[PDB]
Amino acid sequence: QLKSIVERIERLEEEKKTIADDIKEVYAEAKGNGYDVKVMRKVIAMRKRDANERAEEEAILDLYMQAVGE
Amino acid sequence: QLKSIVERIERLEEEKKTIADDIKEVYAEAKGNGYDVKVMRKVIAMRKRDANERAEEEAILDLYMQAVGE
Repeated sequence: QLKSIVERIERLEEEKKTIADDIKEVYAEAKGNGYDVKVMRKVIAMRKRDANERAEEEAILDLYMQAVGE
Repeated sequence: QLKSIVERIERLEEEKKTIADDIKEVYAEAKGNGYDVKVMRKVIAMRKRDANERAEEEAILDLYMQAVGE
């Protein structure tokens, strides 16, 4: 068990690095095809805000649903 | 393309969070089965050092191989 718990942790730690590299690669590939990376980052930030607001709206709709039933 | 590049980035960003949570879960599960987390972390750190030293040794063996051929 210890060996397995430890290996799971190490594999997850490795995947996290891998994923962080890939993000950098995707930016780089994008810059190479002509996209402005600074604009992309702003766009990603704004989507994150919109997604947050939609999640609040969804939570409210959901409550309304639960408050009424079938 | 932009839509796809952006979605790839967002999905990777999400997976990274997911993976960071899982690591925390694995620790927590371990603490719950009786393991000492502080000891585990030291062990993980020492394996990382050993793995680094093995990687250097492997790089040297590899060079020796390339320096001789078949």
